[PDB]
Amino acid sequence: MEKLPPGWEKRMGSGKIEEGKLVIWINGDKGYNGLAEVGKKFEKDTGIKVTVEHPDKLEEKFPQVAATGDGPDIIFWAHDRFGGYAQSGLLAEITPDKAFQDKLYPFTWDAVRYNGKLIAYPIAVEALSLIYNKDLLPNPPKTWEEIPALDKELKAKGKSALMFNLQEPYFTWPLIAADGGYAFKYENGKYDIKDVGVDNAGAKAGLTFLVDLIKNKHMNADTDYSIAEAAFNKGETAMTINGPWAWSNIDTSKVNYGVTVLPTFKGQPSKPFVGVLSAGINAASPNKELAKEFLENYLLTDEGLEAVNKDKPLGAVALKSYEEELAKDPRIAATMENAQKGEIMPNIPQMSAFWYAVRTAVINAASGRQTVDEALKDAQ
Ligand SMILES: OC[C@H]1O[C@H](O[C@H]2[C@H](O)[C@@H](O)[C@@H](O)O[C@@H]2CO)[C@H](O)[C@@H](O)[C@@H]1O
Repeated sequence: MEKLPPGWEKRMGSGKIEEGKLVIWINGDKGYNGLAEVGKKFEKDTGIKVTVEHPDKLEEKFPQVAATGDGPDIIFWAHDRFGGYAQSGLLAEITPDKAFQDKLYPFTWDAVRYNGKLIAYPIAVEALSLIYNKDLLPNPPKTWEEIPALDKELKAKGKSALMFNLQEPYFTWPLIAADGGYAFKYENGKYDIKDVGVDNAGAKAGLTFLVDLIKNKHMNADTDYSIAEAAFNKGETAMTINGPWAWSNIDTSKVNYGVTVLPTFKGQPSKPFVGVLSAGINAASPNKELAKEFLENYLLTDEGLEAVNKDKPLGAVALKSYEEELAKDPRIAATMENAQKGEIMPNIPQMSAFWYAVRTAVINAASGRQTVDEALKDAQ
């Protein structure tokens, strides 16, 4: 027998993030190449190489991988996941000086506050819009209710009315919330985790309309991000539902498209969840100063955001100076019109489970594995 030797816990350990460089995680639907260009700028000014990666399921991996040799110095995701990360102590506190704070809309900072700390930098405000083919559909529908009839008409030309991703609850949430579905009730400065609205009559009606759309063969339960994107970008479906990031690929397809208000349901506006794309610094990073310099002086500038935006559009950006130029874009006006009708996502730790529950519920209802009532009861 011997005592455990020095550094044993490091031999049995998961490693350490490398000092002297920057590793960034951002989702694969975002402008990671443009972000790498920013990285390149940072490198030639500082010598510090910036590596940008878009792993799959990064928002799920981060809490297991954060404090390991594979953890990134900087993580990008919509602000909803960050409260969970903060509670898990995964996030370094963010300390921008006053002059820097003033450069971003104050309400974007609020989106990245958890328990009276700033736990990330806000980048851009995101929301879904109805994206339509102006040649197939010069006047897109104002109501969800008229979509089945519109589909039948388009099927006579070997076309369809609507395809969008049915594997992520994010995309059908605007329908679910329209007549009163909600995640967590907000009452007096606080989210009440005991008051969940995925099971009420608004949610049910919304999800039922989706299920009927599928049953009546206006939509297919198996449609995902890729299938719906190809279909719209090839001119096979008249409308899709997506965010600003999706606009680059449509530009390339030379489909003649518009971005407009989502259709109403039961006379009520569709209420898409609003996400603020945010950048957090890893608590286990030994490069926190570099990360701060990168985010504040390279990314969050007119030149930095543009580089990313040109790769894949960001939405309404948190940086005032550059947003004034993006605000003129009709697609951004539409984006903001849809966001305004919806609601910002909660950032509470319970979001992650909420999302998984709602994801499961939609997939099961659409597949017929469960009725709407059974699925949403399970979720609640
Ligand atoms: O579907 C659940 C999912 O919704 C949101 O994810 C969005 C994200 O906000 C967008 O930036 C874009 O990448 O599409 C995603 C949906 O596929 C939540 O932010 C995410 O936490 C949640 O799991």
